[PDB]
Parts: sequence; structure tokens; C-alpha cells
Amino acid sequence: FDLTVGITDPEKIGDGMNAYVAYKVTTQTSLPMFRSRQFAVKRRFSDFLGLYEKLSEKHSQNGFIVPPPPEKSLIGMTKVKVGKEDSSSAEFLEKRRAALERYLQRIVNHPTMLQDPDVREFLEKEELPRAVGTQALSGAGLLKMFNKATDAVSKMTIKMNESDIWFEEKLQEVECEEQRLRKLHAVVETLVNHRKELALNTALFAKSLAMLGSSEDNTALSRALSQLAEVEEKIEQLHQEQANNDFFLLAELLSDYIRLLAIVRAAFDQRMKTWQRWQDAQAT
Amino acid sequence: ETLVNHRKELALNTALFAKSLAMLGSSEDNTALSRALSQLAEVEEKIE
Amino acid sequence: RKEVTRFEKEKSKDFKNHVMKYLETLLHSQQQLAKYWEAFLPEAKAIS
Amino acid sequence: RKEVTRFEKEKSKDFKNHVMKYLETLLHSQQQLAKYWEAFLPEAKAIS
Repeated sequence: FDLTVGITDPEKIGDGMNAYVAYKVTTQTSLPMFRSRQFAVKRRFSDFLGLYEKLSEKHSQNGFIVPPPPEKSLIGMTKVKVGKEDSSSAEFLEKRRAALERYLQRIVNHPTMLQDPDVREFLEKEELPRAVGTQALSGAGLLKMFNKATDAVSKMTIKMNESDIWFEEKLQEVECEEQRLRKLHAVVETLVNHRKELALNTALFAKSLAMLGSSEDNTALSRALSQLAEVEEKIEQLHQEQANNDFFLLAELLSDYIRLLAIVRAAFDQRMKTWQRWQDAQAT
Repeated sequence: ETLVNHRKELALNTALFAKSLAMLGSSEDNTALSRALSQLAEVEEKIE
Repeated sequence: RKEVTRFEKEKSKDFKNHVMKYLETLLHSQQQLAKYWEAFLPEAKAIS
Repeated sequence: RKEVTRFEKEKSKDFKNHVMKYLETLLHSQQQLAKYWEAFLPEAKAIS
């Protein structure tokens, strides 16, 4: 495919907890809206997720389409229940790279909306914002929580339409789907916890083989120790690498899928708000 | 004997994984995925 | 609704991600597993 | 002390019980495992 990129070098921006890591991002993209076939941008995250939220309010006002999350930081010790940094140190940065690859693919998926060239030049250049990206100003969501009371009394007059008669089957369907995937998410991460004491238990079994194979001269048993401990460690690393990486990736997949579900809930909530805007407009 | 206790919730966890495969393989028409369900559940039970 | 068709296309895509997951699972499981089977049975002719 | 020699002989015997344990372990693991490998790869040529 025409999108050929490369993201390397998790370069830190000093000392702290969950703030900023620079990314060496080399982009060799075709399709000459990309400028010159050879760019290598250095981009720091937790700065263009604010650009993504400008994109969020932008497609709120004009009904456009945004791509998967450019996941930010302030997540290891806050807002997540919980996150670990030694597992993050390169690997959750690779999960950022996966979410960014899905970002790239679906930002190519809206090609006319990809030709909003300001944000494309924002991505393929370096003009990086400063480190003030940790604050709380979600008063817009507070006003949404205020207007939820008007939503709860107007929702029937919303429901008298016909497009939602095409739509609400997907609503109830995705409700039972989100219930059964949040339950399967929890039991999957329970297995991710389970495998760790599995691996420690079988590793200490191999160590106890090495222990109790002492004080004996049945040297075939000694070769059995020396072969069994290492093949146990092969099985250990095998189901260990499967048991983490694909399970927690499918978990991130369903998680930002739930995020996409929540923002499309908010999308037809904005459609609802503009509905009652023209409704009381024509009434008055 | 701690491993003998461990394997029981291992087996229940992976059996409920195969059951959740059978669950979430509904509401979709990608019938290769349906054959994947019908083959994966039983080979998981073989490993179990 | 065109975006709805687009994210059923990514339903196909991430179901395909689980499909290629079990594809590489069967692949690397079979090749690595049976590789040390066929590399450790000829030493287990009679050497433990 | 002759009984001591006798129960080092049963040390050899129950160590041999673990030896025949891993003997049947490698045996049934390899034959059953690789049996459904060679029985489920020809259906996984392209059928899931």
C-alpha cells in the first residue's frame, strides 16, 4: 500500500512520570499529496491529541470523520486502572505505534477529508507545542451532563422519526455486544494475570527438578533435568508471549472500539441537539 | 498440588474462552470465522 | 451510514486481525513446537 | 542395611517411574499432538 512509514527511537524528554517521549517517525509515503517521498518527522505525543480534540470538535460542527486515537500519556499513574511502565518502556509505545498505524490507515480512508491540508502539514512537519498538555477543562462535557436532563424528556420526540427505526437495532445490538465484550475483556485480562503465576509455578518446578536431581547418581536423570528445564522454559516463553501480546492488543482494540462507540453516541447526540434546535426554532 | 489446583481454573478459563468464541461468533456472516469457531473450540478441548 | 459501512469494514478488518492471529498462532506453534519435537526426539532415541 | 540397599533399589524404581512417565509423556504428547496437526493441517489448507 502507498502508506509506507517507519516509527523508531522512543527518545525521552527528561525525568518525570507519564509526560512526553519523542518519536522518530520516517514517512516514505506515495500519493503525491505527501510532498517529496522522503520525510522523517520527530513528533512528541500528548500534544497532537489536543489537535485530535480540535478534530473532534471540528467534526462535531461539520460531521466529518476522524481516525483511531493518537493515544497520549498521563496514563501510567492516572486515569487507568492500572498501567505499568516497565511493560510500557518500548512495548506500549509499540501499542501507540499500532494505534497510530490505524490512525494513518483511516486518515487515508477519508481521502477528501484527508485533503484538509492544514492538519496533514501539521502531521508531516515539526512545529511541536510546549509541555502544558496536562490540564482539565472538560466543561463542555459538563454542559453535556447538564443538557442530559433535557435529553431525557425529549428522547421520545426524537424517537418518532424513521431513520432511528433503521438505527436502533444497531443500538440494542451494540449494547449486548459491549456488555459481553467488557465481560470477555475482564476474563481475558484475568488470564493475563493467571499466566504469570503459571509461568512462575512451572519455572520453580524446573528449579525444583534441578534441586531434587541432586544427591543421586542416575545420570540419565541428570540429562533429563538439563533437557526438561530448558524445554519447560521454551513452553513458558511461548505461551507467555502469546498470552500477553495478542490478548492485551485485542483488549486495546475493543477498548478504543468502545471509545469509538461512545463518540458516535455523542455524534447522534449532537444530531439530537441540532434536531431540537430547529424544532424549537420553527416552534418559536 | 498448587499446580493441580491451578490447572482447574486454567481449564475453566480456556473452556469459557471457547464458549465466548461461540458467543461472539454470532451476529456476523464471515462463515470461515464460523468454521474457525467450530474447529478451535474442539481443539481447545483436546488441549484441555 | 456510509461511515457505518466503513466501520463494518473495520469489523471485517479486526476480525481479520484475529484471523491472522490464529494464522500465525497455528504457524509458529506448529513450526516451533514440532521443530523441537523433531530436534529433540533424535536426541531422545536413548539420551534423556 | 540390606533393606537400605533394597530401598535405594526402589529409589531406582520410582525414579524409573518418573522416567517412564516422561517416556509416555513424550510419546502420547507427540503422537496425539502431531496426529491432530497432520489431521488438521490438510483441512486447514484453506478451510478454517
